Amino acid sequence: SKEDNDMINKLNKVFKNKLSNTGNIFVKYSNAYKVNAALMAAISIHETGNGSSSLCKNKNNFFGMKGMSFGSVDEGIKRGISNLSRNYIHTGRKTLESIRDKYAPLYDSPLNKDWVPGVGKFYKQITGNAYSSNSAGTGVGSNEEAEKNLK
Repeated sequence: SKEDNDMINKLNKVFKNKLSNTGNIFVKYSNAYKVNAALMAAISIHETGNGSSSLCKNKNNFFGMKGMSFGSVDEGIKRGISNLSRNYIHTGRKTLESIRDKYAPLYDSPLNKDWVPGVGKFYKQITGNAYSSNSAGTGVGSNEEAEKNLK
């Protein structure tokens, strides 16, 4: 909780625009889904131009999840962390390279070569530290397992 409050403050220091003051949402769902809150925050910043994208503003889509929209900021951030936990980090995608290979494959789109550097830059801007894949988290297999962790 002192650990959580410090991570919440570090997130909210970097978050701008529609990401502002959402540090507590990132930390809440990163804990329940057993993943790195600063990594979740770094991917959101990259995908949204730090909460400035129309996709982020109009569709509460904080993770560049193509052609999706969400009913609230909470649920949009939550859905993005759930997807990254269940379908990436829990399946064993721990490195920025192995996450990118699935998340933003190199030749699908020219912006995709900016993903590993972009996410890396923001992760170091949040924590003071270069991202280590040992930090990724275990992730969880299901929303049901995440819900059990919240209780």
